[PDB]
Amino acid sequence: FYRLKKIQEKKKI
Amino acid sequence: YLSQPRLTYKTVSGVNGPLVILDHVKFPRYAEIVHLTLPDGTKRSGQVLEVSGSKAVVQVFEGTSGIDAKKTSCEFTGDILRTPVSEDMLGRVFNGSGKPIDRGPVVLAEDFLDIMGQPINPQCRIYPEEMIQTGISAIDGMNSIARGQKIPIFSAAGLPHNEIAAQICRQAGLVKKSYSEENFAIVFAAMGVNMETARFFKSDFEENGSMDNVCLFLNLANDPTIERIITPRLALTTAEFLAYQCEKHVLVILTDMSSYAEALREVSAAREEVPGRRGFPGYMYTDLATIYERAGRVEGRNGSITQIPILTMPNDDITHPIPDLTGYITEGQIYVDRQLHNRQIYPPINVLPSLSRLMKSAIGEGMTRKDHADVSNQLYACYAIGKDVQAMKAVVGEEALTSDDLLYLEFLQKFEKNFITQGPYENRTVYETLDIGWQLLRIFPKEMLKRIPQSTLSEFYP
Amino acid sequence: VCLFLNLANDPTIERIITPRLALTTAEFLAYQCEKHVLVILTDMSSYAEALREVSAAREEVPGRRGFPGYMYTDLATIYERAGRVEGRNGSITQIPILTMPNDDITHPIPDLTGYITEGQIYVDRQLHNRQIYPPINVLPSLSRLMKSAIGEGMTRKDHADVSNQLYACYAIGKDVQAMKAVVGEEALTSDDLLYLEFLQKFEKNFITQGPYENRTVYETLDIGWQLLRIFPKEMLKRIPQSTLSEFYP
Amino acid sequence: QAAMGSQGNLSAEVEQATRRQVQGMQSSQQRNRERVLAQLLGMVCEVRPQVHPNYRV
Amino acid sequence: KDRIEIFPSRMAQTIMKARLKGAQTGRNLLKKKSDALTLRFRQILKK
Amino acid sequence: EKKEKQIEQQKKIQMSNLMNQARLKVLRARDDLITDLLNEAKQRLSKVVKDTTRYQVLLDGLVLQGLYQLLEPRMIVRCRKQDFPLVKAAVQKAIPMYKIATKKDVDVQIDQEAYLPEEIAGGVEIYNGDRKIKVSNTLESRLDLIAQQMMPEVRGALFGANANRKFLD
Amino acid sequence: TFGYVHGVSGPVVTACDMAGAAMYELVRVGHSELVGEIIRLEGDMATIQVYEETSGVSVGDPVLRTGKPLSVELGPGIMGAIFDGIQRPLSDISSQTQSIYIPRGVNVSALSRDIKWEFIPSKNLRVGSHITGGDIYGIVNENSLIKHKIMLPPRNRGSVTYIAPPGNYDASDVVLELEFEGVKEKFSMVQVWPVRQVRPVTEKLPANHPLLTGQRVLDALFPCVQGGTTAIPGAKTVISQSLSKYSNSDVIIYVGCGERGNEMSEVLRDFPELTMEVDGKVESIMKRTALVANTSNMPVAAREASIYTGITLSEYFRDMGYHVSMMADSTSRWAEALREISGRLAEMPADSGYPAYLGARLASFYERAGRVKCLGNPEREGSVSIVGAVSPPGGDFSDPVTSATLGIVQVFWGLDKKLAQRKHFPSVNWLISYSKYMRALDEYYDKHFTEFVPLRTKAKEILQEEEDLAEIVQLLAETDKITLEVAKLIKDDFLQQNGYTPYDRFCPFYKTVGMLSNMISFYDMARRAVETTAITWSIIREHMGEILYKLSSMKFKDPVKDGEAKIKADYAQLLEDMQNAFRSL
Repeated sequence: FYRLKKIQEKKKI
Repeated sequence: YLSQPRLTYKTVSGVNGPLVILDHVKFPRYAEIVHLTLPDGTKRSGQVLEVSGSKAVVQVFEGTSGIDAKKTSCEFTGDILRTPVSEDMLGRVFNGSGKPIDRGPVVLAEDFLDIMGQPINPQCRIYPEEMIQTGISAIDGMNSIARGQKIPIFSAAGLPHNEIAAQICRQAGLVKKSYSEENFAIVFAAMGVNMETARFFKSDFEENGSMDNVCLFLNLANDPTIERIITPRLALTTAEFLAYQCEKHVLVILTDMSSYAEALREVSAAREEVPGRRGFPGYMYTDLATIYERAGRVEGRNGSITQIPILTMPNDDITHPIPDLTGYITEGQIYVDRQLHNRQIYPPINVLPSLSRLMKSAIGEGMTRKDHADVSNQLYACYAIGKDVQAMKAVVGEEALTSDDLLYLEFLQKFEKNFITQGPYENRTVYETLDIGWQLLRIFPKEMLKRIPQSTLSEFYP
Repeated sequence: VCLFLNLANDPTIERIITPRLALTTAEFLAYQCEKHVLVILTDMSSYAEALREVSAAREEVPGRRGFPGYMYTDLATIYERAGRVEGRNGSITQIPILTMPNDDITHPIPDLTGYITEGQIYVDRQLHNRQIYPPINVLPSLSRLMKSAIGEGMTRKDHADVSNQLYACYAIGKDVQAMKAVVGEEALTSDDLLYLEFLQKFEKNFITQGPYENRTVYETLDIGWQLLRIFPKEMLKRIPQSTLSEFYP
Repeated sequence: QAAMGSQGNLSAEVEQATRRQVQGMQSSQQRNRERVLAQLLGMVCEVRPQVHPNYRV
Repeated sequence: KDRIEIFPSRMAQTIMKARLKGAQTGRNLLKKKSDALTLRFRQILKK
Repeated sequence: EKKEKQIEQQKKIQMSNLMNQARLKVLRARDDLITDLLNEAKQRLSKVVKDTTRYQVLLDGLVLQGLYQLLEPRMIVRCRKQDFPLVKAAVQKAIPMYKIATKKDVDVQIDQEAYLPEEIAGGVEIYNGDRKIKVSNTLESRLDLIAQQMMPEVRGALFGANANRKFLD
Repeated sequence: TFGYVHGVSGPVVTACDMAGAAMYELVRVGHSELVGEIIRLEGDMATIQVYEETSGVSVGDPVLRTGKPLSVELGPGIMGAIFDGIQRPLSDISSQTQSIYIPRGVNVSALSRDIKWEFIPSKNLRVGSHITGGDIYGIVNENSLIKHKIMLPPRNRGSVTYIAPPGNYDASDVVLELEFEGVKEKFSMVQVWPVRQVRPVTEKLPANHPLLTGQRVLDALFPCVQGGTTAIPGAKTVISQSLSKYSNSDVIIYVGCGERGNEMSEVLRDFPELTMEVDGKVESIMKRTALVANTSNMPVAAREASIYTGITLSEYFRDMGYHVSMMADSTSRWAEALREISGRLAEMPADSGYPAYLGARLASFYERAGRVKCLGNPEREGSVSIVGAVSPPGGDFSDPVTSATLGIVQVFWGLDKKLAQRKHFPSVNWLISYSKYMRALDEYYDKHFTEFVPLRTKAKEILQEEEDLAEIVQLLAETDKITLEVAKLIKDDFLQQNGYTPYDRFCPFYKTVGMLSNMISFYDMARRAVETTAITWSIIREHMGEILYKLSSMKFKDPVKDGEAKIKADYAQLLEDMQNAFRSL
């Protein structure tokens, strides 16, 4: 879950 | 009503998976429906999922294949999904999106209803009193169903739950105490099912003549997923109308809700939401609440609804979120036992782990017969003890067995041979089930039946 | 011998390119010089680690255990470069060595390697603790001798039958060994003791081989038969009648 | 054979009943077509153009 | 020793659950056998 | 026992089949004649359109409706060729109303190179200069729209209410 | 028009100035013109999944938009051929290049463009006829067994304008013309069909005629129908050629989407040598089949495409009027490919990291099989069967792939918890193994065999019985013993097929009937009580050791060599031996 949330947050840029 | 002309867009910002991005949209509404014209002229439809600024987002049911950037066009009805409704939909079969799969025509709209609906007033709720005959001995005798009790049927893949559902559809009806069956209908809705076992539903329903009082819905496994999301709500809306606007009791059955959960996961993935437990969306609980609890009795009316969904167990995981939540929101449960299916018992319904919450008031003196509660309790105890006695004889050996335990073994084996077995085309009124139960009870002397008060034995045992 | 060396002190990124050089050279010698070659790779887990570094640096989508998705394709590329071809001599036999994190057969690296290669030979720490120089657990091992060691023209005809019977008897031996820890020795029937003895003598003789010992295939077959003789003929549930009457007496 | 005759009789009766439904139906058509058409043609005339309520300047 | 050495996976959960159910069933049966044998013992003592 | 019950249930199956066919016949009759009624409505509208004295007013009104619907600086209009005299007059009438309604200026044009097919019963089409947005305010479209929304009213007025309906809400 | 490449990221290619392309329109890339398919549109930008290693591609190279989506050529000569996932005629290319290396040959017609064919038009067609098309207008004579026919492409209907006479043609010569609209149309002997579409049909019919295999497990406790949907845990594949040899099938299709390279060369080698010989005239199986080829190294897109082109050929031969049996080597590889592509596109994954729409795609894979009335003037029937495969990963029973497949297929076979006997392929797990064709085969079997019903129920009961007891036994009653050794005997001899051996190459129905009947009778003649009917198990063992060895050696009765009458007489003689042995007790 943590890894997926990290990539999702980075997807904004 | 909509007194304005519809809009037609030509702007297509881009395409990304099953979605379509548009731009320069004037006052888009959240859940409005749209149509799409293709280069070859094929027609399509979709729902608005995400809206921000002048940008809009649309998911396409039929699948995004062949859509271009200039040749395609869009259309806005400017209104959220609405459905027609009317009494005459009985005898008709639809595909879930409103299109009749039968050769018949489009139904006329006596009225239009919002698909989402709105919740019940808790004050207006009324405790169920009456019950519904089911035509299965176990369901009627071991357990019971009030007019408003919501019970699921846990099963597993490879078990004949579709067949129990079909039999319930064929046999459903109210008990004649001595204002007719015209006040009783069924809404059978199957989701995400194989082509086979679906035409089977159609044919089995058509042959017997059940079409008089059934509204059927079919959603195929290969259909668009959003149709799967929509369909059960559509059927519940129809049942709601037929049961509240018109004074009629109704019994809604839903099949393979796990497929509905899968489609919920699909739409959640489409909207870019972080999964919760086991990948299922975190808001599954609220959704399953919205689907359920649309049934019961209300003040100032006479109609009722009774809800019976079917769940599939993912490899006997009782802690899997789906069965667990459905248990937390429903009253009691019924199991299907695989060992009975191996034993070639046409109804594989189990007895020991099942339980009905509202049985105490679903029966009584004012209902079919006074005896029933005592009979059920006594035979429940007898069956449990008999299973334990079979476990004894597994090790100790029959030579060290008493006469009473021999009678218990007789009770067990005859129960399995006769009572639980039903047959695909056999009907039993509740009175017959009680009589057969008394036949089973008669094997013991009057004194061995501790659970039953002496009165009932005095009237009935002779 | 042509050999390559990537040591622990070297930069990690070199391991990505290291094995492909060896494979290209071996491919050249096999398909061009018609030389029968044997390529020995080792420590593929380090290759996996280097690929993990590369992926994590690029912020690519990760998958199971943080491993990037596409190493299934990558391992397919690195693995199947072997087998003969029409109209040519020489061949490529490829024996790579994979270290196994902890004892996890379901770990991604060994699992994916399982899906690609046509066999696997397993090593167990149990036999190593029991002082067995080739500590090889035969039960999980498997290969495609499935029609290579026929016997018609190859070594001998009985090969598959003896192999299968030893395999089944070994499985039952492990089973009865497990049952032994539950109930004492007194509860065992005669056949159970026979299975235990067969098992014991089997690892003591068949598996336990000394270093530098060059056993021939016929010798191992004869050893196998001698191990079969422990049981009477009626427990030879797998050997056909013809071979049984041919060799058992 | 009696059941076959009964099926024939039932088919005749059901066809007759569906027919009677149809003539009662077209009678209703004759009675009310003029008024439904009148109100529809009325409804497809008035426009009252109206900007979006949310719009601003 | 305090734990049976098995790598965690869903398969491990299912297998351990089955083994646990089995342990309870076996215990319950052996308890019952012991009860019967005690009864026969006491019956001998009575005569 | 077996033979008798088999015969009886077979008769019941045939009965149910007959009832099903009856239902389908009734439904298709219903929808055949509602289609016919829609056709008659279309014919009446195609008759009504000819009267110019009201058609001009309706044209002004629907043009202003399209004006309020589009709301962009650059717009063009399309209609039938022989109706060209009326539509420009409608446009000049429309401009001040939009100017007082929105307090914005718009350039308007008339399509003098292309016009609607002869078969169209009436109405206009509005586009942007870029011809990416458009509103199809045709007579047929509005007829269909009104037919669909008012449909429950049509059923109620043409059949009478359902006796089973114990209340509307 | 031509655009310019803008970026490369592994097997993805971001290009610019490709506004106006559909997201499944094909494209050529680079000066080598690699094949590609669009995925995502954004503004004028586009995303291109290629079917070839991207090494050496420079940014800005031209990209040529092609008007059609991915497609599959059809016609004569399909039978007795081998292709890859994109329909690549590898035999032609190997002949043309004279090298064991596959170049970037992207200009090779899938069907031969030179071999002529014997066209025999139907007699009923008439010049100028207003039949408004249909399907059949011809028969091709160029095959000993598989009588290929020429049909009319769907969605094209009209009146005859010209028909060619009987004679030889190169399959590009126009043999039929239907103007019908003021616009003239011409037809060749080869058509083109989009891969991702579904060919329409007249009506979907049921499946009652049974499908009989060469495996004892499936024939015994998991019946399968002709044209049904099945899943096989292939961890065997010989069943395919067994059906081609024995089953009542006509066209056999196999797709090796992700097969290991060695075993794929193996199939390619051993398969063509098999002989069929119905009417006493030997004929190779290669004529009644067609193969698709994909090792594990090929680009992911080809692995995706193979599984669909297989079904498209299956549906073509469904319209052809025959019956088809198709099987896929491993769906799990297709699922893994879908995982790879989905992760590459940078989307949000679902449980276990699989993309969510895995289930929908697997549903699309199925729902393309069964008996069916076809679209055509000569009203006729056809069937397609599908036999998918499941490769149990470390999570044998929890991976989403097995879950999704379990929720669709009609007949499923699984293996149990992985036994120490890793070579024990014929395992069966009763927890998830089932079949839903039990009812449909009752009316077929009531007039062939009625004895096997109680026998099968008893087999299931006894298997359940030791399944229940083995737990306590690991942690006794005579009936417990009798049942346990009976079940072990069943598991060891009735099951546990090697598959590869002269004694399990194929097991017809009668051999299974004899085996199970004798086993269950042996069980019954002892289970009744301590006595022969209403001693101990050891005395039974010591008396009947020889008989038990005969029970175990029943499996060594080869059907290819020994005639059926001899083998059934042997079974009966051994039955009498059991009767004599039990009566002497």
